[PDB]
Amino acid sequence: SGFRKMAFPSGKVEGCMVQVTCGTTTLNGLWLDDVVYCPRHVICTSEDMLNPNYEDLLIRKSNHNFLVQAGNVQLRVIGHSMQNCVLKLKVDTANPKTPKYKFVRIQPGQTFSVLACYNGSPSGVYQCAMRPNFTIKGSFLNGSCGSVGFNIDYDCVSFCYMHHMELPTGVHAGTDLEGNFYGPFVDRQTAQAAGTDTTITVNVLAWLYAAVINGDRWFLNRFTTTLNDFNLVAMKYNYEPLTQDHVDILGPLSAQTGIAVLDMCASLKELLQNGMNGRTILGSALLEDEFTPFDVVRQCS
Amino acid sequence: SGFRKMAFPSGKVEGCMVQVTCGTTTLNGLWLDDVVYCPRHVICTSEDMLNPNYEDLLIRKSNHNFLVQAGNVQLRVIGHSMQNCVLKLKVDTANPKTPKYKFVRIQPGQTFSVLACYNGSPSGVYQCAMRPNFTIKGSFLNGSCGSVGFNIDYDCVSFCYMHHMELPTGVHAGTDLEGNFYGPFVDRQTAQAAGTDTTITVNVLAWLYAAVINGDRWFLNRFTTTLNDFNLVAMKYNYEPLTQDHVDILGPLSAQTGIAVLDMCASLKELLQNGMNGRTILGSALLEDEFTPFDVVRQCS
Ligand SMILES: O=C(N[C@@H]1CN(C(=O)c2cccn3cncc23)CC[C@H]1c1ccccc1)c1ccc[nH]1
Ligand SMILES: O=C(N[C@@H]1CN(C(=O)c2cccn3cncc23)CC[C@H]1c1ccccc1)c1ccc[nH]1
Repeated sequence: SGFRKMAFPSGKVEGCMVQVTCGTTTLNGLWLDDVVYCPRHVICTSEDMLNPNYEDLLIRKSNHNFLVQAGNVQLRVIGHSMQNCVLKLKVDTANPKTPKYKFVRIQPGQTFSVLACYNGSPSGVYQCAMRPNFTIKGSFLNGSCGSVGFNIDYDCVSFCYMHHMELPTGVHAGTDLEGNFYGPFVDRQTAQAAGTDTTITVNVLAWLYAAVINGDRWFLNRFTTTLNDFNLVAMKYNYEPLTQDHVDILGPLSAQTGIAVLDMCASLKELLQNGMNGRTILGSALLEDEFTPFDVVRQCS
Repeated sequence: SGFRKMAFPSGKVEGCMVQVTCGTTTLNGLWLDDVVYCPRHVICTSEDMLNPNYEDLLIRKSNHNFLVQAGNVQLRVIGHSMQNCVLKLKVDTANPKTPKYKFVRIQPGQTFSVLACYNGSPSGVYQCAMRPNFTIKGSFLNGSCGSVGFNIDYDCVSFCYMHHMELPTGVHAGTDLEGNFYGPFVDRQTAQAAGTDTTITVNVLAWLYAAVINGDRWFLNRFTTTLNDFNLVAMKYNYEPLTQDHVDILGPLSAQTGIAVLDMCASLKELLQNGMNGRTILGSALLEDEFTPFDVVRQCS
């Protein structure tokens, strides 16, 4: 028993982290096989940053402008290329610690582990979610660009996030590992801001199932709701719409606990309308939305 | 910016986890050099468990009763010994992945990362604290005994916890790596329960400093308190006494933010007496006590 915010074991990703240096600018890169992947803004000066043309900036670089350090070993760059917002540096040595891996672009609502890194060196691991507004609420300082987010599927690391920037509200924006931003953001200094976020309803429902599995049952009731009447309440409280696909995904947890999805929806409706009244669920005094249905199943059973 | 519950990168500990089997009983062990460390209750049957004499139970075992598996490789046990509540199995192979390491027995209030394991295989990583009552609020299922808790100091892993049991309330009890329980607990099935816990005051104050560093400042006030008058309030709300040593430890954070420790104590006093009034701090609607002063410094700067 017990329920914690739990990251994946980070070892397999630790063995891929490198430092990439271009000039005075230094950040982290991901070394898989003979390629190192990093944010393309490593090639920029402060003057460039207002509106860079990256195609011009990279045209003016040679392989010898890129210093890659793996540990204490300097890796020699033998080719360079840009794919979207990521730079790919080909190196002369394949990483002997390369795990089995995939690159995946995730949907909003999906969770992942972040290995926060500075100068090629892992500092900490944490879980977060891709928010509906395509930011993440991470924990990142100066120097952390190029840190990655991942899930593990047995022995396969599925990389899903590379960190690029911090927005004015203190949340974070970045790309998939093929260099496409999540959201409307661009890799320049401009006026960009996060849009209005929503709560991830299917995840709240999953975590209420986690709570039941762990013995918190106070919020349950004898009532049910229709999906439409639930969705009407959800809209009012700035929650995402619940779909039949979500209802179907919550199937396993419904079966384990004995509580129908739309019966759990009536609990959530009551919690939204009334509050908790000073009580807690799983240690929380607010409704938590960064555990997926899969995360609950993973951890609880 | 941002502030998350953050574990240490777990790689160095992942390379030490093994499965230990004794009969039908299987659990996790920690392989460092040529020794594997695990909970001594691996030698018990269900019948024994009411009140085992472990000295008799181990006297009846040979080396060949212990199967250690590292990955797919079976490691051959060449000696066995008991130290307190841990079994030490000497194996014929030194672990080539052994990190630099220490064993440390921590004080209540200190935090650590847990690598939760099943059958020798890491499943997830999370942070927790040693509570004042000498339990931890972990996340552990059947099969997780022998999972360890640790801190990292540069490249040195300081192991501080080995998991042994779950108490009736769903919290967890275990030992240091020399096999001494934290708390009054014993490794048998008996009527034992967690005592009344308290909130770790110095850690709450650290996290309020984290909040200020990250821009949440709403809870601050123009007031101050004496240490004695603060301690009087702390007692009433079931908080641990704040010492001058704690005040001194909070020095760095006081200096960075400009807020005196006893001025921050007046904020906490006001929060205890009045509540948050529907506001949040760092995403939380309750006061968080599982970040130490060191953890804040680590993460924020
Ligand atoms: O995020 C911005 N700038 C970053 C700042 N930075 C950091 O490593 C960093 C600093 C401070 C907190 N952090 C948290 N994560 C990373 C950082 C170096 C890269 C730079 C950048 C360059 C080209 C394109 C995109 C971002 C920025 C500017 C205006 C709004 N945002
Ligand atoms: O924790 C108890 N028994 C454990 C149960 N167990 C597990 O791996 C485990 C099961 C279920 C949830 N978990 C969470 N962490 C581990 C587990 C095998 C070892 C056993 C044990 C044997 C000798 C001495 C101490 C504990 C127990 C009994 C009465 C109160 N507590």
